Amino acid sequence: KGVLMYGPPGTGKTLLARACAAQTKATFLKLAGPQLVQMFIGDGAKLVRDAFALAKEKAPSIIFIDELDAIGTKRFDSEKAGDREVQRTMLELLNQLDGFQPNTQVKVIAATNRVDILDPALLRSGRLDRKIEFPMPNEEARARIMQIHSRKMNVSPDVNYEELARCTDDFNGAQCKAVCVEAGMIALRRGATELTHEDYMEGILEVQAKKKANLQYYA
Amino acid sequence: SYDRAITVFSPDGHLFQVEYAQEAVKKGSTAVGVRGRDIVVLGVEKKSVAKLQDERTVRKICALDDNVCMAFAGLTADARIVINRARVECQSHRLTVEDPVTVEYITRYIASLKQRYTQSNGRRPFGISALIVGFDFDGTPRLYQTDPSGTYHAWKANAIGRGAKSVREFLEKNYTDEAIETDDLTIKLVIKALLEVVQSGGKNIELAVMRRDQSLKILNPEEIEKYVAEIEKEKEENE
Amino acid sequence: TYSRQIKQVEDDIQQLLKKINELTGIKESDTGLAPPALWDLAADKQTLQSEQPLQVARCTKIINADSEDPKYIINVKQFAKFVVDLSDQVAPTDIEEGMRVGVDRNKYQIHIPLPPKIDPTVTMMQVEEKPDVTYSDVGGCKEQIEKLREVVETPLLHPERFVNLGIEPPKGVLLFGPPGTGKTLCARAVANRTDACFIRVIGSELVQKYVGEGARMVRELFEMARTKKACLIFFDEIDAIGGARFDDGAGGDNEVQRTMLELINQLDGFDPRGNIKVLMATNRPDTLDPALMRPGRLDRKIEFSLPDLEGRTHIFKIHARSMSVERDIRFELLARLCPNSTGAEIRSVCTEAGMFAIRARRKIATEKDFLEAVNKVIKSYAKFSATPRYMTYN
Ligand SMILES: Nc1ncnc2c1ncn2[C@@H]1O[C@H](COP(=O)(O)OP(=O)(O)OP(=O)(O)O)[C@@H](O)[C@H]1O
Ligand SMILES: Nc1ncnc2c1ncn2[C@@H]1O[C@H](COP(=O)(O)OP(=O)(O)O)[C@@H](O)[C@H]1O
Ligand SMILES: [Mg+2]
Ligand SMILES: [Mg+2]
Repeated sequence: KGVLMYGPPGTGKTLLARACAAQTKATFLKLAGPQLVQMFIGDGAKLVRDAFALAKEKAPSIIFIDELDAIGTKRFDSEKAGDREVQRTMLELLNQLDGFQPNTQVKVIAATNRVDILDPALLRSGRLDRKIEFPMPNEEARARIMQIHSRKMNVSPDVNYEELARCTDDFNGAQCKAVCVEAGMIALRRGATELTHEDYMEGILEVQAKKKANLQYYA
Repeated sequence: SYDRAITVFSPDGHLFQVEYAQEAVKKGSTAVGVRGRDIVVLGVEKKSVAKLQDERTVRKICALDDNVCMAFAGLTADARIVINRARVECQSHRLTVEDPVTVEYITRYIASLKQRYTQSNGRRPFGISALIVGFDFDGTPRLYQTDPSGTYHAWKANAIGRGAKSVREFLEKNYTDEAIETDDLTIKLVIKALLEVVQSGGKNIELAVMRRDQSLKILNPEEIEKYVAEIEKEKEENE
Repeated sequence: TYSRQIKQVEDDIQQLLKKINELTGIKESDTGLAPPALWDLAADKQTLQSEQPLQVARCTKIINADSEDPKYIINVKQFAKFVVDLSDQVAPTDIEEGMRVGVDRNKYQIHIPLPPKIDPTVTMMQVEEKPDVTYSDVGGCKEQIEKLREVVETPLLHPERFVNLGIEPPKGVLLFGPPGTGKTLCARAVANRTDACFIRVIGSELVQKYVGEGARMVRELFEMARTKKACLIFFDEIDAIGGARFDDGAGGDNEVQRTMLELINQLDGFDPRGNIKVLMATNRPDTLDPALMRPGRLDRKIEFSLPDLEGRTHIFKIHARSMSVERDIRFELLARLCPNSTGAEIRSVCTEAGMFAIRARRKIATEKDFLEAVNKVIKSYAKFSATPRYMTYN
């Protein structure tokens, strides 16, 4: 009951959510992070119980949260200052999520990029069960991603995805897709029709986005 | 051992501690020096005291050898240790090569000390600038200045201190060959210089000369009023 | 010779203008009415026709419909809620839920749907109007101009070279450098050349008093952005709208971070803005959050550095073309004298060097007037200079 994905922000976290939304014929229900933040008091609270009220109504239904850290900031004692209403909405997310009068009718998918901000009362064991991480792609997945996004383009069979993914470390799916689009643009800059290897090689340089400063005096 | 770099490069290529030390020079009192063909003469301005106590201890003009005189500006404390090391060095030349020291040699010693002194670890650079005047062997009178970066630099005349660029404009706007005709005429040029930069021409002046074969001589405050008196007389008939 | 004769005959007809312009009726300066000779056609007809048959039709908000029957549920500003009905003059099609509708005061039934609320402080930052800065005036950074311009306008002016090639063009771009480098000035050329909605945003305007109040402004902004066909959103000084999440102990700067997270969610995740292109501009890019630095939001990362030599000489040709000068000067000496300088500083050298010609009595400035500009602006104002701790962007 209740899974949590986390990791670096480019590893693909929305992508599984829209994938599962394309898969199941359930009542999917999306949320935003600061969507449960209101100017008046208690309106986000009533908004939460309205959300789990309708999700309680549709019995085949899973609930999604994106960017949980907008509301799930760790509490703290302080005089003189400090927000409280966000902690109100977070506390009804706690109890209204799990605790008094539970159910097994809705399923929770939550997503963030950072973990240490979170109040551990929502990371307990039973509110959020399966805390899974998203690692950066090793090499073969980096070949696989640009292999995916290289589908709908005119590509001459010059390419070597093993060479490209091997000469490109430290990227994500967004940057590996960005290589595909910038190689998709430089061929139009030279007016070519298909894609060649050096187009990808220049797209690597643009995605790296280095500062140029007059450095040829090495070696 | 306080091993730390101080003088580091700016992102656009500057030395901030150096150019701040030149500002500390730029707030110092104004000193002017010229050279004659046979008698050199220089003098500091702005004695600025309470005019009711002692003063020989505040004299900002020293000698290094018989033939080398030296004045300065900036903060006072860092100057006299440079004076001490310069005296040790110029004595050590005579312990070596038998002649007296040439002014070009001793200024290369001072600037050479100051540059590596900026290059060292854990040291603010010196916050002084000096004018060094010497009539050498075979009687060729000349002078130099000393930047806080340590660039020795010859002149026919110069002026450093607070309010010195206008004084330099007066000196280029007034320096001829016949201005160095008579020695008292050159002194009248210097007193004409300080006077139109140090405002009130009272006892603030402190001039000292050298006749290229003597030691230094400081006039008592009688030729100050005498030369200033005939200066106001010549300007009075000129008006 | 007719000195008084043109005077009094001028004066009695200049007064006699007013002496019958009181007989016209232009007088009785109002408190908000109109002139008497205008609306004179709503005089007997629309006075009894736009008033006596015409209702008030108070506007409301729909909650929901229900099945098998119209039987709508209304909502109003302060009062209660009702079960209401259509008119015969409306189809049941465009009475979709969550909509404002015009409703009579007696039967309480629906007359016309309404456009939604816009919160017109968001409408204030629609630009409506264009500046005059030409890409001619942004000389020195031509490849930055090209690499920007191919992202900005080429899909908008030609949405066929990208389709027939089969690529989606990038949608996000930020601009960054030292201050005064031509970033804002470069954005003015884009607002000059384009044609779509250019909705500017200055990041400090989003700091609100209430909690989450700025996030609704973000939401309404992207809603009216989605209303248009193609739209350009401009951002400026986004360091204020967010650097990074760092929080510890007493929670500080949280309200900014919620707005920045809402900006993240409106940029990516669950149905892309589609035909909406964004454009950021900052001074220091180091503080910015890496999830905001992710491509798909900030695909292009155009650098603005100092011009090498020739960009500087070109900038002298820009800011110096329109002033009376000595003809036989050279600018290349001045660009030798300005290693590290901005186009703002070059412009200040030009606009100061003219003032040197205005000092004594001349009409055309000289090379030594330029030399009087260089040591002053560069070397006399060199104490502050604003650049070096921004070269490292700290
Ligand atoms: N390449 C250039 N050509 C002509 N003028 C320039 C150029 N670069 C800068 N300028 C001048 O510099 C001034 C500042 O421009 P702009 O406001 O874009 O600076 P900026 O790079 O946005 O830095 P800041 O954020 O501090 O304003 C402009 O008025 C412009 O006249
Ligand atoms: N196979 C893949 N693995 C990782 N990322 C991918 C893959 N395919 C596409 N992507 C990119 O990952 C992005 C998903 O972003 P995501 O990491 O969910 O952002 P955030 O986590 O900050 O919401 C998509 O925009 C897509 O371009
Ligand atoms: Mg995601
Ligand atoms: Mg700007």
